[PDB]
Formats: sequence, structure tokens, C-alpha cells
Amino acid sequence: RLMNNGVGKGKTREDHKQVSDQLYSAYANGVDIRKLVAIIGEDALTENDRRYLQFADAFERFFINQGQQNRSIEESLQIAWALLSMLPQGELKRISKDHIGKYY
Amino acid sequence: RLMNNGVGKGKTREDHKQVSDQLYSAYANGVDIRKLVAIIGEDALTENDRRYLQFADAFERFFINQGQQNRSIEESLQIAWALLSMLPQGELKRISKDHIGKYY
Amino acid sequence: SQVSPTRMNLLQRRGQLRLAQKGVDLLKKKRDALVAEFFGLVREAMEARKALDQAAKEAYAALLLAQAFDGPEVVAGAALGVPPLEGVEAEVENVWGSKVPRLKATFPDGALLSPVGTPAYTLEASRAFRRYAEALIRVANTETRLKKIGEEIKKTTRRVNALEQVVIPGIRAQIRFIQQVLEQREREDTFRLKRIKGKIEAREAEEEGG
Repeated sequence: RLMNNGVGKGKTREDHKQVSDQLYSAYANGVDIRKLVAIIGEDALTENDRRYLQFADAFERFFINQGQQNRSIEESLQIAWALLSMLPQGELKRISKDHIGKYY
Repeated sequence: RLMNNGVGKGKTREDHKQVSDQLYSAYANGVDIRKLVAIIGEDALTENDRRYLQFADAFERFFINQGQQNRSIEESLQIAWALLSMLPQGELKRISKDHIGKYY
Repeated sequence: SQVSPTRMNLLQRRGQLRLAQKGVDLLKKKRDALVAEFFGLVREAMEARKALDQAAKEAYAALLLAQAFDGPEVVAGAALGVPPLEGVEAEVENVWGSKVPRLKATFPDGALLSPVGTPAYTLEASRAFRRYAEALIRVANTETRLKKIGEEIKKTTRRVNALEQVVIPGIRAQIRFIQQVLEQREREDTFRLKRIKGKIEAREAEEEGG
């Protein structure tokens, strides 16, 4: 919770901020769906919100799990995009269209 | 703690002693209802439940608040009587049985 | 009697909320969607119905035309080309919002059974009955959805309330009660220890002194 003035631009890469905060709210958002399975499945919902299910799935699999594989920040950034690829823009909206328009 | 020194006529009016418990017992029979309202809907009723309702409704800022109007046992009780007139005055039974006529 | 154990359970009862608090919240607005959504069907339900009720009413009233009097005749004279009554084939719609019966009473209501077109008003009018049957279904089936949609909401809130309005603060006050006693224990210790220090120090005053 201290790294505001840690996150930085072309320095530690500008876009990282909002990208983080994409996946931030997005991850947690998908944990919202997570349970409600016994309710109507999670197949009876609507698609968009369902998409955040897939968000998780890849989040835990790809993004988190990394065995011992020495990752790299840049490789880590890749992930973001990919997972977000499950999603149209219009969900992708911390970020400005240029950046997602650079990472998709 | 004391409520029976200073009491009874020769110290009081007839009704001081009585309309105490009346009111008490009145308000009570309000409150119960108001609990159950959102949690049974408004589908079980009588209109003497609409009445016990209405005493409580009555009882509120109408009675309880009196601002800084310098009161008296009269000034009070008069409108204490008002409340009871909502009700079947026959269903005031913490009084004399003609007290319903010894004030309204 | 039945109160605490007094102890360490604290942590579980701390966890009480974890379970409770977090789950239960969310449950409310889930179904809120569905009830919202219900309304489209309700709106549509009567739409054609009321319209085509009056375009029912045509035929009903055109009974009386040259066959008000032959309503008497007709009620025999046209009546039985088809099972009257039932064919109510009870349907489940199975959802959150459980299962209740709906149905299509899928047997025909018929209208042809007579030749020439016989007395005339009859056939077209009997044809109107279709437009009773069929049409009545919309509402028959949307309102059974209604009853589902009542239940949930109502039931729902009943628990919402409960959680909100007894559960949490009750269990709060438990912890506290516990805590406080546990905590106060510290003192007693100390209280003891104090005296102990007193001892050590008394020893050390009159074994070093004397």
C-alpha cells in the first residue's frame, strides 16, 4: 500500500498502474461470480459477467501458477493482456484505448 | 423506583395514577406489530392492529417530544387523552370504566 | 450453564462472521435480477390477451345474433367433437425459484364436428374458443412464474433481515465477554506476581540484611 510513488513510467513502465488495477478489480470481480454455482449454475447468467470466470481460471493457472519458472515483469505483463483477451474493451477502462490498443 | 409516594387523590387527580399504565400498556401493544411488519408483510392485520399501530404512531413525536413547552399534568394529559380517542375508548382498560367519559 | 466454553473458541467464533457475513450478503441481489427480469413477461402477458378478449367478445356477442335463442339449441347442438376438460399436462420449470406446476392443457379445445358449416355463427364462434384457450396460456404461465418470484424475495429478505438483525451483533458481544475475562486474567497473574516480587525482595532485604 506504499508504492504509489513506486509505480512509475518508463522507469517501471507507465501503463503498469492501470493494468494492475484492471486485473485488480477484474480478479476480485470474478471471485464474485465464483460462488453462485448452486444457484443457477454460473451458466445461466449473462456472458460478460460470466467472462470474469475465465478470468480467474487463467489467473490462477497462468498468472499465479508459475511453478518455479523465473518469470520476468515483462512476461508478467503479457499475461494481463491475454486474460483480458477474454473480455471486450468497455470492460477495459482503467486503461485508455491506446494501451489496450497496444496490448491485446 | 418509587411510584407510590406522592400518589393518589388528595395529592393528585383521579387519572394520574391510572393513565400511566394505560399509556404504558398501550405503547407496548404497538411495538410488537411494527416488528413483524417487514417480516410478515402487511397481510396479517386487523384494524384494531391498525389501531395499536396508530397509537404508536400517535405516541411518537406528537406526545413524546414537547419541545420546551412548559408542561403541566393537564397540558400533558389532555393530549394523553387524545391518543386514546384513536382507540376504542372501551379498549382502554387500565382506567376506570367510565373514565372514558370522565375525560374523553 | 450454556454460554461459552470460555476460551480459544474465540477464534472460531471470530471465524463465525467469515462464513456468515461474507456469504450471505451477496445472495440478495442475485435473484433481484430475475425478479426484475420477470416483468417483461408480465407486461407482455396480458397484452394480446385483453386485445383478443374483445376480439373474443365478437363471437360471444354474435351468438346472440340469430342464435341467442339457438344458444339453447347450440349448447347441445354444438358440443362434443373433442374432450371437454383436462389435458392439463403439468409442467415443471425448475430453477432457483424451485419448481411448481405450470402446464399446457395441451388437449385441443376443438371446433369442427358438424357439417355444412351447419348453423353458421356456430363454426366461427366455436373458432373463437381457440382464441380463449391458447391466449389464456400466456397469463397462466407468467403468473405461475409470479408466484415463484414472490416467494424468493419474500423468503430472501426474511433471512437478510435475520442475519442483519440478530445474528452478527449477538455473536459480537460473545467474543467480547470472553476476551475481557481472559484479558483480566492477566492481571491476577500480575497481582500474584507482584506479591511474588514482594517475596523475592523481602528475602533479599533480610537475607542480605537481617
